[PDB]
Amino acid sequence: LHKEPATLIKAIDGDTCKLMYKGQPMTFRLLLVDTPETKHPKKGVEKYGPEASAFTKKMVENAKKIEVEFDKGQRTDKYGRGLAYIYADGKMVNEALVRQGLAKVAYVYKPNNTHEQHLRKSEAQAKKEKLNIWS
Ligand SMILES: Cc1cn([C@H]2C[C@H](OP(=O)(O)O)[C@@H](COP(=O)(O)O)O2)c(=O)[nH]c1=O
Ligand SMILES: [Ca+2]
Repeated sequence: LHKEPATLIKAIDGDTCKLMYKGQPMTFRLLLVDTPETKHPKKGVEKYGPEASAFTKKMVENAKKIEVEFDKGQRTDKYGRGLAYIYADGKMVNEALVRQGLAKVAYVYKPNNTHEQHLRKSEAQAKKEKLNIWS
């Protein structure tokens, strides 16, 4: 895996954002995780959804540097969203959210799962501490 620079364009929710990547604006969806819905009517505003959005927004807007790290499989999902691990000043947003109990490890599709065990150990810790989603 290799990290590449990106420039924040707009934070959308806990797990989706818009970034300028390789010269063009693209919406990215965080790999291996799922923050609660705050948009789609079929799910409604789920608990911790607004919390997850806020955590992400703060984290990416206050960063000096943002980097995207694609995994080894497909780089986009069916909606044309970039699939990656996003780092804010060297800290992985995907893991950060899981650690706070603001996201669950989900959508584990091989071979896009390099950081699965890392994120899982952080989720176990959040559960163990009964944080947010786990309370
Ligand atoms: C994170 C991720 C999401 N997705 C898909 C699965 C879901 O499709 P469906 O929309 O058919 O359920 C949707 C979940 O994203 P959201 O959490 O943004 O909804 O995006 C992938 O294709 N691969 C992934 O790695
Ligand atoms: Ca989501």
